[PDB]
Amino acid sequence: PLSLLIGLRFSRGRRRGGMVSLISVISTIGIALGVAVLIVGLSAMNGFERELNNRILAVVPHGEIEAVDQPWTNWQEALDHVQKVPGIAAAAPYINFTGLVESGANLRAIQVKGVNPQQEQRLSALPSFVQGDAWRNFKAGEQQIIIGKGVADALKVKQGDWVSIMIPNSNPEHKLMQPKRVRLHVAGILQLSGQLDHSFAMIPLADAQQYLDMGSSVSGIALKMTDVFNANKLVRDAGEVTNSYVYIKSWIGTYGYMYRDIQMIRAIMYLAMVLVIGVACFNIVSTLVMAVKDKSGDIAVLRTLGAKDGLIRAIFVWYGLLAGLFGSLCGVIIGVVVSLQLTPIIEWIEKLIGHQFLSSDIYFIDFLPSELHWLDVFYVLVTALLLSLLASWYPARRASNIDPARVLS
Amino acid sequence: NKILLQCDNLCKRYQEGSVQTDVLHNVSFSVGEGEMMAIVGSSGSGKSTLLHLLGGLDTPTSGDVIFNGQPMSKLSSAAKAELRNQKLGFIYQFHHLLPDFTALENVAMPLLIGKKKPAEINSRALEMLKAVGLDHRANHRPSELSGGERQRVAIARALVNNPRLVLADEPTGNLDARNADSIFQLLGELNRLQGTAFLVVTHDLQLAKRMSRQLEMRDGRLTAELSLM
Amino acid sequence: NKILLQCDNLCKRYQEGSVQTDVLHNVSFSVGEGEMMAIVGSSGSGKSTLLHLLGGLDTPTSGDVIFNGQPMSKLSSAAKAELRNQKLGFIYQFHHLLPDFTALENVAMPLLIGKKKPAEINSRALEMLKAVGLDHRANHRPSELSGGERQRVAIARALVNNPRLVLADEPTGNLDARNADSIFQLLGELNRLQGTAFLVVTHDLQLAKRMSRQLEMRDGRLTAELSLM
Amino acid sequence: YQPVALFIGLRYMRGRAADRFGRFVSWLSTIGITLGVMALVTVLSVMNGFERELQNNILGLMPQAILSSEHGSLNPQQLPETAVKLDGVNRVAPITTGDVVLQSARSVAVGVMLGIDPAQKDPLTPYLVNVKQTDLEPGKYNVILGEQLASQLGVNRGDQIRVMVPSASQFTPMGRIPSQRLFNVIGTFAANSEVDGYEMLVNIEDASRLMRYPAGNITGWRLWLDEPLKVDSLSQQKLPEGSKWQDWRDRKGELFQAVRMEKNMMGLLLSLIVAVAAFNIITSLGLMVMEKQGEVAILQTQGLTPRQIMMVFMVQGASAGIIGAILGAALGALLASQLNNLMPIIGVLLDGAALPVAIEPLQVIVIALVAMAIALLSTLYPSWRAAATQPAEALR
Repeated sequence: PLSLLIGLRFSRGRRRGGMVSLISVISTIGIALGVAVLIVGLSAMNGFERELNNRILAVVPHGEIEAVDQPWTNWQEALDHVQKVPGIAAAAPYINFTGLVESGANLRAIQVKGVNPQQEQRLSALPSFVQGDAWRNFKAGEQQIIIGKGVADALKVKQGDWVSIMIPNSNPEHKLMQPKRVRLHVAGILQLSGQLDHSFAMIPLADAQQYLDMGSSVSGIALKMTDVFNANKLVRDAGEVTNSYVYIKSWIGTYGYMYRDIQMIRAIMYLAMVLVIGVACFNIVSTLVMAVKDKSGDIAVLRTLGAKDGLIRAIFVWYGLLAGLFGSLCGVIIGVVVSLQLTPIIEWIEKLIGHQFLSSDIYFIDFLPSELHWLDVFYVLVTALLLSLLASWYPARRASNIDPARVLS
Repeated sequence: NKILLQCDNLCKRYQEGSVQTDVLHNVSFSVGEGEMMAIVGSSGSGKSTLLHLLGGLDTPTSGDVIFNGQPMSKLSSAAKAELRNQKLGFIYQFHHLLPDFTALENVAMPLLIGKKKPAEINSRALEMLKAVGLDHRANHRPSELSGGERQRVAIARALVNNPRLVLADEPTGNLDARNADSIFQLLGELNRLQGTAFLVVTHDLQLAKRMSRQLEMRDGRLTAELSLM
Repeated sequence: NKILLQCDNLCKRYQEGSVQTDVLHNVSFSVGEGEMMAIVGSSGSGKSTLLHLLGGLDTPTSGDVIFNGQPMSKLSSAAKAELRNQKLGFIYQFHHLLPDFTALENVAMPLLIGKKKPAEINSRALEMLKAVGLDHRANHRPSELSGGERQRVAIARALVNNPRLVLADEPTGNLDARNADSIFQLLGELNRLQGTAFLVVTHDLQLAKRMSRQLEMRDGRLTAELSLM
Repeated sequence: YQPVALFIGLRYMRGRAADRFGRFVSWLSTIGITLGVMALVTVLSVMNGFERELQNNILGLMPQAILSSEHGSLNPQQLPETAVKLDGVNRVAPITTGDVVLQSARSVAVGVMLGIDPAQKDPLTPYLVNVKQTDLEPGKYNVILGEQLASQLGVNRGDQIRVMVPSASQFTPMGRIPSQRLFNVIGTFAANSEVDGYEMLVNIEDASRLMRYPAGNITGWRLWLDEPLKVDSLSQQKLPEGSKWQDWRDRKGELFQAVRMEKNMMGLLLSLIVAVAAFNIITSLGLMVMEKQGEVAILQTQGLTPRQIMMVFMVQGASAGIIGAILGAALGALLASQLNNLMPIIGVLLDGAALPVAIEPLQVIVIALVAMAIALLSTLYPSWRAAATQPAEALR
């Protein structure tokens, strides 16, 4: 094998047991704490990224184009020009109401979305997130609406109940005052996130055009890309293809803060844990100084056999690297143990300590998710090894430059 | 007939100011290959300092250890390393063993630094082990053995590489005579056959008389040089 | 006669059963003030641990060392501290200096431990330096010092606050003879004026015989008990 | 002389000028604690500045406290403002507040209505554009809407909006009728905050008449605080009889709670650094004891009590902790309040305003004492272990 096995013997050369093994376990505890908490943080952020990917950006319209002047006479023409634009996965029309839903003497003003079911199935995974209902049998000519669960429970309404819907329906004539109050029947409950479910109510598009007494037109067109991170330029190009009356709205303006906050949280944890490993590698430096001061005689003997001025340095750098290696593994074991049983751990802490962590419609999700990426684990372990090596580098050079004859005589 | 290494006028002072004493002056050796020279002297009479100097451990203030006209001082410390590893074998009178290695590693360690592949170095170590005679306890801890056995293990690990110069600073002070005569005969065949030169420094007068031609190194001065003919 | 110090059935074992050696067992002493008891013997013959037991540093398994009526067992740690601070002065085998502290503060250290104002303690340190004779080397670094000087400075430290009992376990290992005569003259001066008792351990019988009273302990038992008067 | 432990303790941590390396080795602990406390103070300062911005943008424009009557509205005669004085409160003003629904021609929204007397200034009046504050006289139903709210409804000056309250509905043979009234926009309010979305201002008299209150009543007293972050403590204050206390945590509490939670989460996530530094301290002594055992026994042969040697090592540990904490606090304070200057010359992540920085000395003091205590507990154990060791076993 390698001639540096001598170092392992110095690693196995532990004498005066007691109060000298304590420093070893202290160093190991420091390394393990830093690495394990780093891994927990990185896995939690990756889980947050996954849940933002699935729960939210798969139910919201990735692009919006709205007519500024009038509902489109040629909405079909614009959409069937735009569906062949490259970098676009799908397009669909939609009409945007806002009105008063009233039930059980409770009133709420909410915005309403009217879409065509067979097209919105392609446009989004939203019907897949409905708890249970006729997500496919939802059709026109039935006076049916679907309400998010938050609005349903804050309105004291349930499945198979009747609600009244008031819409302004402004006209140039005198009928603009005293908004029209139609009746409707709720059919399903949505459960998307902490914020998205308190504002969405969906209606059939044909019944939408019927209840408004408007023509065969929609209030906007929704777009789904194949790649979302560059949706702004793509939607700008897509709106350029059709008439100039459109205005484009990209989700990125509304939601890129989530991505950039996740990235900055990852950066903050990475830097802070680099500092933690730096302090622990100072500990490693102290340990190596003790080792040199205690094995000066043995390294002198190694020198009198004709060793080179770097061999001793190699011995001690391998010594330090092994000492760091032990703690790094002793921490990554816990790091891998957690992040797969992490959610029960956090709910256990939540029941033990009567304090809610992320609920109450402030964070987009309720629980704490997780997903393990092995490349991140590899990067972290390499970082720990590099910091340990950088720490161990100086004591080795100092040990190399001691002459045994200088101190013996 | 000395050609390999020649010592001349070695001078050294190893104190601070005021008490600064030039302990050594005009120390010169005539050590020829194939000839058996012994250094004689008393304990604490200024013999260990130059003896350690002869290994190139510190730089002499004055005087030279010359190799075929090539001076050690001008060439780098790595050169000293291979000189200490492959051409010269130097023994401290302390044991200076490694408690962590077994006998095999303790004797093959210089060969390990000799960066040769395992088979021939292991065979070489086993050959030295049979010559020494301690094959019985090969792989246990050297720490729990007797004194003389540890000293002869040190001697063995010092003589594995067959170096040109073998300086042994009292190899038998803590050793009994039953092993002393055996190692003396062993080094006898090594000297007559392989031809390595021995500079054995010893205190007790009777064992000092056992060598052919004898120097007397007293108080930093070479006074007596007794020769049979 | 003896009032200050009384030893009663000194027994000590610091290991487990069977292998337990009775280095001390039912050992009693007659330690008199003003006289010079000296113990002689070889290394590892119970010369060190025995006399460290006299300082109250350890707890004997059986028997006790009583000073003016206080047994060590019922005696508190603070009372032992004051006892070893103001009545007993001990010298280790080595110098045991403080490399962080210069010579003046190193020798004055017990006086500051004595919690008195600087003027008299500095005056005492200077007069101790006069008695030692190193007026030139007062503040230089112990690292840049030789051995005999640092050991005699340790002795001075042990004698600054005027112990009644000056305990010395081989105090002159690194110290030569032409300084030994002067330092023992200093000890005799303190003996004739202050009257403090010195318990000197040594290996050479020449210096040990010139002590007034001598016990001899071989293999852990006191064989010889001879006093001049 | 000064207590003996101090002299030795101070002298060991210095000295050894032959190499100039051991000093760095012994001061590694101070360096680590310094970096830890520096990171703590700078990050807490940045988060405190952000929270200060939020409280001046969210809470700064809404009633920070509201004192109302037990039943029904409040009568100003019963509880005059000069009789309503409390701790921490710097200003009291009559107010009525409510949640209403706003109907324009094209869309509908929900809003928060503030009925006030026009003669009194509000913290949003400096942001009011094209609007005389005194113009909100009663009987004309003058209403000022927020910029975002007006944009979403799409109306401007001279347009009417229907304001309705369903909570104050009255039963009649034609069902439950919610209160309604037409209102005339007199301008726009532009405060560039979340409050601009849902806050709308009306005259106090029309507002009182709107909630079906008897004439002359007002909903309550709005109270301003010098430091609202302690409203909970202010909730424990004795209140005048017959009143009830309400505060901002009714609407925007959770968010602020969340912010506080996030803070202390980071409050631990960086705190771990100093904990790791504490570990180093023990190892440092684990060096020094084995590097000074052969000497401490001599001090034992002197009058040094074991309770004194424990002190002589603990004081060295505490000196390292003190110097590290003070130096780190000084460097953090220097880095704070100035990071706005250093940041632009290198890459800046945030767009627009560079960075708010608010430093509260209370936080710095608390973390300094925490560092002190952690250093003391860390240095405790090896000192006791050294003290309990008898001299003979140290020697042999």
